[PDB]
Order: sequence, then structure tokens, then C-alpha cells
Amino acid sequence: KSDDEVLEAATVVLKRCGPIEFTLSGVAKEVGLSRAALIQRFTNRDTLLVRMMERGVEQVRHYLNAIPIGAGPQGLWEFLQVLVRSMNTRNDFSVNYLISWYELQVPELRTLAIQTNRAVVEGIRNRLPPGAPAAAELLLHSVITGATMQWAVDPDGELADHVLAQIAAILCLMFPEQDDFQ
Amino acid sequence: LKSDDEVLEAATVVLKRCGPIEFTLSGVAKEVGLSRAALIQRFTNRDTLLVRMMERGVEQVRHYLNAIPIGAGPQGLWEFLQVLVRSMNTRNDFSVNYLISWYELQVPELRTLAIQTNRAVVEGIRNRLPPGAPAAAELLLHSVITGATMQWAVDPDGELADHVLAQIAAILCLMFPEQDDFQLL
Ligand SMILES: CC[C@H]1OC(=O)[C@H](C)[C@@H](O[C@H]2C[C@@](C)(OC)[C@@H](O)[C@H](C)O2)[C@H](C)[C@@H](O[C@@H]2O[C@H](C)C[C@H](N(C)C)[C@H]2O)[C@](C)(OC)C[C@@H](C)C(=O)[C@H](C)[C@@H](O)[C@]1(C)O
Ligand SMILES: CC[C@H]1OC(=O)[C@H](C)[C@@H](O[C@H]2C[C@@](C)(OC)[C@@H](O)[C@H](C)O2)[C@H](C)[C@@H](O[C@@H]2O[C@H](C)C[C@H](N(C)C)[C@H]2O)[C@](C)(OC)C[C@@H](C)C(=O)[C@H](C)[C@@H](O)[C@]1(C)O
Repeated sequence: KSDDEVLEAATVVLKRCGPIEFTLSGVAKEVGLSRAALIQRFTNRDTLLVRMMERGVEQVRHYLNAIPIGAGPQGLWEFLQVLVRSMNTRNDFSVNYLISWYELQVPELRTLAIQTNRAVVEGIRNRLPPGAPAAAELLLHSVITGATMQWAVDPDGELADHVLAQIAAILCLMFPEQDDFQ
Repeated sequence: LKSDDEVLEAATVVLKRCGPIEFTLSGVAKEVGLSRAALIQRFTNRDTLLVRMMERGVEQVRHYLNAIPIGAGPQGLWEFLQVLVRSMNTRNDFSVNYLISWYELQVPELRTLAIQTNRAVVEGIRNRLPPGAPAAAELLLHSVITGATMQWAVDPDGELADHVLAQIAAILCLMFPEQDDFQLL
């Protein structure tokens, strides 16, 4: 078992037990090792969460760089569709808001939450066609963020359908010289 | 000595201070100045007190939104949104809002009230849309406020309201091109 593989296993545990009940003992039974082994490789649960979020930042950047780039506003629309539809709601999605809140209470994790968000914002900024409004990347990131929490509180249909309806609405406003976003 | 509404107010202080997980009747008792037994006599237990708190919250949101001065056209919308955004006090227990929200989604009786609460904000925004505003504009505007606020909460720079209203002005400018400029005031 490699350090990377146990970090992925820990991600499973975090999304299942939440950050409060996240423990080395739980990560061990998941990946199939001992607590003493994890304390040797990661010291404590706080450092394991740090290493997990560090890998998360790299994984965000890797995933955003992988999505093909189409032409113009339509390519931006295509990019946002893939990004949003990637959010898995097969299981309880609300645990991720506890993870977020918890991370912001721990300074080193808060820094990594910042880097995670800046990576997504930068990924969107680099896909902006010419002529897009200033700081358009921030407004688009806010729509995804806000519309997702909207649905998380008051779910109606699929998460992606709720979010992308609003993304299409604001893209139509940003790029009125286009036909339409469907 | 201390009315039910006074109890709900003190309980809200405890909730914002301690969060929904460490929230206890003993804490509310200490804050409001009644015995825990008196609170049990009147609210049964901590969970039921939380429900009553969120029921009151739904009415308070609607009354607050209704009371914001009523203006005309896109400018009236812009003015209403400025007041709504500036009402969030980031120096009075703000991060706890996100733990409260998560918690509410775990308790069905509370989640129903969180849904009513968000729907009251969306409808209050809809009630200030001028004729000719895009369909579903209220949901988009609510998402920008909600999303820009969490954006700032994670990665703050400057004041929350300036961060959020910069994006509201930008989207309003796109919603109403005929309009002149959406400036702060
Ligand atoms: C709280 C609310 C926020 O939710 C979260 O933090 C989730 C729980 C993430 O998973 C967390 C947990 C995690 C294990 O992903 C499941 C971790 O990898 C990721 C960094 O953050 C997501 C699902 C990430 O997507 C995932 O990013 C991965 C790099 C690859 C995944 N997929 C294989 C292509 C992809 O779906 C994503 C980048 O958010 C940042 C999605 C992107 C649209 C956003 O930035 C969103 C606006 C989010 O900030 C959010 C909805 O506001
Ligand atoms: C998760 C993040 C979200 O936070 C919450 O939902 C909290 C958990 C709320 O407290 C919940 C729980 C509650 C007990 O308050 C703490 C309850 O009273 C309230 C109705 O909703 C808020 C703080 C409410 O404000 C409160 O509204 C009250 C009418 C008066 C309060 N104060 C005296 C000026 C004021 O702070 C408010 C109406 O949101 C809906 C703020 C309004 C600007 C929004 O809609 C925001 C976009 C929010 O949705 C949010 C930032 O996205």
C-alpha cells in the first residue's frame, strides 16, 4: 500500500464519517492497515487531513487541465457542463458542507480550502473567451457554488440540472451575441 | 419575567455562540435567566426549542424582507439587494452559519424549515424584480449572493458586502443593459 492509496482510502472515510468522527482507526480498517502504521506514516489525523487536502488541490488542477477546450462561449459552456455534472450525488452530498466548515476552522486546512477554490476559479478564468466581463470567473464560480448549496438545502431533480439551468441563464447574459445555451 | 419570544432570542444568541451541536437548554437557561426545568416545561427539550427557533426565523425573514424600502425598476432591485447583502454582519458569529445550515439538513423537521427559509429569501427577491426581468432571475441572484458569500467566507479579502455586491452589480448590468450604471449607494 502506497501513501497515495491510503490518502484515497482516507477520502472515502472522510465522506462517510465526516470530519468530526474522522480518525486514524477508521482509515486503517478501510485501507486494511494498523493505527501504529498510520501514526508512523502520517503522525496524527490532523496531518493526514492536511496531506489529503494537498493531494486534493493537485487533483483539482489535474482534472481541470484534462477537460477539452472548445471554441468560444460554447466551449466555456461545454467546460462548465462537465465540471458541474462531475459532482456525484449518489450518496449524501450534505456531508461536504460539514467538511468545508470544519476545514475553515483549522488554519492549515483553511489555506488548502483557499487553494482548492482558487484552482477552480483559475481553471474557469483560463477558459474564458475574449470579451468576457472582468472577473467573470468569480461570478461563474459563485453561481456554481450558490446554486449547488441551493439544491443541497432544497433538492428538486438532479443537482446538475438545477445548477446548469442557471449557468445557461448567466452565459446567455454574458454573451448575448450568441444563439443560446442548451 | 421572560416571555417565550425573549427565550427564543436568547436561545439564538446561544446557537450563534456555541453552534447547534453544543447548544443545550442549560446554556439557554443561563443566557435568558430561567431554570432549565422552566424551559423544559415550556419547550419540552433542546430539539423542540430549535424547531420553534427556526419557525420564528421563517416569519422574521419574511417580515424583514417585506420591510426593506420598496423602489421602482432595476434601481429598486439594486437598492433592495444592497440592503439584503449588507445585513450580514461578518463580525457577529458568521462562520457558524454554515454549521447551523449543515445541522439543519440532518434533522427532517429542521430541514423543512431551512427550505422554507431559503424559499422566503428567493421569493422576497422575486417580489422586487422589475417587469421585464429574465425568468428565474430570482434564483440566479440568490445563487450569486449565496455563492459569492461562501466564496468570501473561504477566501476573504476586504469586506463581504463589497465582494458580493461587486458581482451583483456585474450581473445586474448584464440583466438590464438599457440601465445606466449600478453604483454603490
Ligand atoms: C462544499 C461545497 C463544494 O463541494 C465540494 O467541495 C465537493 C465535495 C468537491 O469534492 C471534494 C472532495 C473530493 C474527494 O472530490 C470528490 C476532492 O477531490 C475535491 C478536491 O473536493 C467536488 C466534487 C469537486 O469536484 C471533484 O473534484 C475532484 C478533483 C475530481 C472529481 N471527479 C473525479 C472529476 C470532481 O467531481 C469540485 C472541484 O469542488 C472542489 C467541484 C467544483 C464544481 C467546485 O469547485 C464546487 C463549486 C464546490 O466547491 C462546492 C460544490 O461548492
Ligand atoms: C449557510 C449560509 C447562509 O446562512 C444562513 O442561511 C444562516 C444559517 C441564516 O440564519 C438562519 C438561522 C437563524 C436561527 O438565524 C441565525 C434564523 O433566524 C434565520 C432565519 O436563518 C442567516 C443568518 C439569515 O440571516 C438572519 O436572518 C434573520 C431574519 C435575522 C438575523 N439577524 C437578527 C440579523 C440574520 O442573521 C439569512 C436570512 O439567511 C437565511 C441571511 C440572508 C442574507 C441569506 O439568505 C444568506 C444568503 C444566507 O442564506 C447564507 C449566508 O447563504
